[PDB]
Amino acid sequence: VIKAQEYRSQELNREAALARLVAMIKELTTEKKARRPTRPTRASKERRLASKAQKSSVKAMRG
RNA sequence: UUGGAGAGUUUGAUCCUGGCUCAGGGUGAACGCUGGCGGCGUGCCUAAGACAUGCAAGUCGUGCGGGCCGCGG
Ligand SMILES: [Mg+2]
Ligand SMILES: [Mg+2]
Ligand SMILES: [Mg+2]
Ligand SMILES: [Mg+2]
Ligand SMILES: [Mg+2]
Ligand SMILES: [Mg+2]
Ligand SMILES: [Mg+2]
Ligand SMILES: [Mg+2]
Ligand SMILES: [Mg+2]
Ligand SMILES: [Mg+2]
Ligand SMILES: [Mg+2]
Ligand SMILES: [Mg+2]
Ligand SMILES: [Mg+2]
Ligand SMILES: [Mg+2]
Ligand SMILES: [Mg+2]
Ligand SMILES: [Mg+2]
Ligand SMILES: [Mg+2]
Repeated sequence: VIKAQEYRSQELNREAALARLVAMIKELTTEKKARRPTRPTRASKERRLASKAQKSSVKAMRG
């Protein structure tokens, strides 16, 4: 239910009463998009850098 | 004087500080896998929520008057 109320002349009011329909239909019609997710790139270098130094100095003791 | 053990864990390494973690005993327990026997214990820590049926409190004729029936005539 749409009401186009502001012009003196009706056929302008219809021009606007209509397009409030059509452009409203488009908004509720087209919805977001593809795609997700991205996956991690440098976990090969980065985290096996941290498993490098971790294993080495781990052969120590104590605390 | 019948009683007192610690380890792992920050650093390239070190010493200190300091948290985290584990091995110990315990239980009215539960859960998983398994399950032969006996004894002594022990078993609603939740909803002091709600409950079917039976049973948990009576007895005395040597306190008193009755009624129902068994017997003596
Ligand atoms: Mg996305
Ligand atoms: Mg280290
Ligand atoms: Mg310590
Ligand atoms: Mg430090
Ligand atoms: Mg001890
Ligand atoms: Mg224990
Ligand atoms: Mg069995
Ligand atoms: Mg079984
Ligand atoms: Mg028993
Ligand atoms: Mg109960
Ligand atoms: Mg109780
Ligand atoms: Mg209590
Ligand atoms: Mg109830
Ligand atoms: Mg309740
Ligand atoms: Mg009884
Ligand atoms: Mg009397
Ligand atoms: Mg009598």
